[PDB]
Amino acid sequence: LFDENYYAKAVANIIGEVKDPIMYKWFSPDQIEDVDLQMGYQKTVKWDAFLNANPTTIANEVNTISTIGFSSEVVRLNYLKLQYKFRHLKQTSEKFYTSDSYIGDINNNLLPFAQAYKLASSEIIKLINHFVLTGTVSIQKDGKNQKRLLPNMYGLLNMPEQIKEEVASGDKDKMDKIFEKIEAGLSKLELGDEFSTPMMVIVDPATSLKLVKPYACEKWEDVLIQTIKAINNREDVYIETSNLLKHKILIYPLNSELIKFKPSKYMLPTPNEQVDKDSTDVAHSYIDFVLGGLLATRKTILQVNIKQS
Amino acid sequence: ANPTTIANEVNTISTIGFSSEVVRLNYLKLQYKFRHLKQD
Amino acid sequence: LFDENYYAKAVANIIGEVKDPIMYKWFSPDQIEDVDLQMGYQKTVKWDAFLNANPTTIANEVNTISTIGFSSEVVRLNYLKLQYKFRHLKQTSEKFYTSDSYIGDINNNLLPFAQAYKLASSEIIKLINHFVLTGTVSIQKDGKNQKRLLPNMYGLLNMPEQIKEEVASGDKDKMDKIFEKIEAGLSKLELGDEFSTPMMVIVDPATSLKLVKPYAAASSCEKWEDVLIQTIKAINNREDVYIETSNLLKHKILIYPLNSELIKFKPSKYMLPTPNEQVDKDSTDVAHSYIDFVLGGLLATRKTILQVNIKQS
Amino acid sequence: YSKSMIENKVFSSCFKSKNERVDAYSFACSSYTDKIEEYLYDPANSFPYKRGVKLVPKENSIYVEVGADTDMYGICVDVCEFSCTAYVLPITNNFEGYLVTRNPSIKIGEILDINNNGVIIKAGGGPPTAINIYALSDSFTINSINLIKVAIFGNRGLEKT
Amino acid sequence: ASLLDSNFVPINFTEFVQAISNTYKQRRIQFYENLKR
Repeated sequence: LFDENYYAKAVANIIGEVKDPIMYKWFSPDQIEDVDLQMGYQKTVKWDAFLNANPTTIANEVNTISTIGFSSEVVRLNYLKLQYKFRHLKQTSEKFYTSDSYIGDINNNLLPFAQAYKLASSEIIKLINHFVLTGTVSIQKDGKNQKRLLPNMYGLLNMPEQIKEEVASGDKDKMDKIFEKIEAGLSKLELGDEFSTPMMVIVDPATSLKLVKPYACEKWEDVLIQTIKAINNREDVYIETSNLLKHKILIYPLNSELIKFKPSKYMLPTPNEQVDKDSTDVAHSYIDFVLGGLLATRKTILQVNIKQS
Repeated sequence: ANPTTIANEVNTISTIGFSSEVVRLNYLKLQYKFRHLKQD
Repeated sequence: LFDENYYAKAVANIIGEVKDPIMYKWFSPDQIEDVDLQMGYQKTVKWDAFLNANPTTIANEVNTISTIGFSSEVVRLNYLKLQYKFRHLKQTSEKFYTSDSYIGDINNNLLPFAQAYKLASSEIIKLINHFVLTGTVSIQKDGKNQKRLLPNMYGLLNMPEQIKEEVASGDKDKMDKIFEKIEAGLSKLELGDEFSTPMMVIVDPATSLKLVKPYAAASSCEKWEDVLIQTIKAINNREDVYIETSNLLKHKILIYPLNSELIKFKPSKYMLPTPNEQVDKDSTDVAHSYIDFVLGGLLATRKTILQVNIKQS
Repeated sequence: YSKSMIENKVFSSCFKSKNERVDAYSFACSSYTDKIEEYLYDPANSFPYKRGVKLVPKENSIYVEVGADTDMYGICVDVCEFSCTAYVLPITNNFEGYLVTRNPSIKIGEILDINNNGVIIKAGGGPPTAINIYALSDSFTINSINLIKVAIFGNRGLEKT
Repeated sequence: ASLLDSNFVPINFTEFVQAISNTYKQRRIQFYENLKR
């Protein structure tokens, strides 16, 4: 194949220069499990068992023994396929644009296929990270012109049936009120018997700036970490800052029994076999990716929104 | 038409046409009759 | 590749049946040098030296010696890539249009790819020769609707800063007046230190016909051609003079030396027609192919070309 | 002016809103089977990049010059300044991309018209519009030139007001 | 690396184009060798 497909050869040679997604830092290694599906829906069945009555004492002769029952639950997850197109120079034409220490037309903004693919893959990975964190797809700073998505396709921030807290615009600068709301959300959190697990908190830069303020020689961050350690059996508590969030705080455990990411094994950018060609030196190529696959149990994510108006 | 300058992206290009001519040559048969003496 | 590209195989098989361009006869073998470029610009630097003072006599002990300076000039040339498209018959469809005497659809003007490519290449070679000789690209006998070209792209007929002479309309048949103008131009020529070189003159068919008349009372054993040759030898240090007839010219006489140090041709290595890899295909029996060619790359020193135009109007 | 427009002492400083560049790729959504043509343009009269152009057959070649919607041949999507060649998408083809406008305050969904300078303006100026142009985004200023995302799909049956 | 040599077998279109250019150059050289003004 590499003897015929120069583009496949170049993709294989330069695939290693694309940096890893930053979304991996928000999940434990056991929480992610790839699936085999490009577009469609997949039904996941979770089994459980329960005790019908007290156990039976084995003594002398007896035939009536207590029983153990079983239950099942079905969850449907939707996956979406998306594509992008980019222009690039042609392999037989690169030699006429190989300049000193660089290749490509500075005037025409044309790049070799390898560099163009690397840049496009980086941008698509950034978009995928934004979707995973937020659950919405947009290319504007205002977050408008959102692409409408299918149901059962949720992110961490917009997952339903979770704990949602709101801080009023009049209290947007009162860290005491913010922490009171955080404590209320943590109290409403329900982890059951899986409480012994590390916890992850994601905050916006403004909240990060507010956190390092003195507590009202102790810090608000320290108080928050102690409060979370009170509920998570004093396991590890990780704090992360993301520019993709705005006046939002996300708190959730890193336990694979509560929140699981089952992405498609084609989620990350993948080249397409089709390449547009003509008589000129400009060609077009396509990159595919897949979105969707976050599953969470009810009432296991705390989402605090600080209203600005 | 004039040739097309290949720069950036373009798919509308001047063409070169062809024509076929059929050459035909006509041959005609003609006859005369003349009188003479049988074998003044 | 030939096991996969029938078009490439046919082009390789039939490329040898295309005749050489006629522009090769207007330059010496040393005057032409290929360059590796398709579209863009290329710079050429020429170095010169000069003496600053009289030489220093070496005797006993001397520390101060006369110096020799240097100077340079830069010349920029432009090249342009052009393409043509032509329709033909699909390779697998030739058997259904084969005839007892030929192959192709006469009623629809469809040819095999080999013949179509040969004809298109011949036409493009003619166009390239016309551009090289005249410096303009057009498909009309009127010479209008010219394709706009890049700067620093000139031909032998439109090269700036040369010697231009104009024979008036009333003297369009006076060979004596034509020779007067030619002598004036030859006197105005400035070959510098490279004058001892062969010369080349290109004339239209009408002027060539006029040049074979006896020299004028008419004189015997000498022709106007011989008089012109002697006149050119008077300035080229009695070197060779060549005369050529080109139907592309019209009432024009072009005189220039065949010396690489004065006039050079640095064409792109892809200047002559070259097939393109892309071939349009569909469910029908008609396919399309593309041919590329590069124009540009004539360099000449100033005041070394004589162009005499005989006016008709 | 030009598209590329220069040595810098320092480099210029998320993925969102990085397309707001004068030399950005004009087609927001491209498609094979889109017809693109090449023409010459006047190098001293008007710069046709990202403007509506008209065909002017001159005595030496057919040029493209910035024109109004009444006599519009297409949209100039790219220019090669080295050869002074303009690339035109004919009006018979759809377009969805960024074009030059003169009004710095245009909202989304508004009806638009191309003026004599090949510039997007509000359709309420008074001239009867003959093309279907709609604003897909608010106009943004690059510091100064104003651009806007528009969708152009064919001619309008009856001229509006 | 020329089309004149029947032993030459091109591998790809770039080599084919280079062979065409070399063939053109060789034909020009041969013409100048055989030319007699």
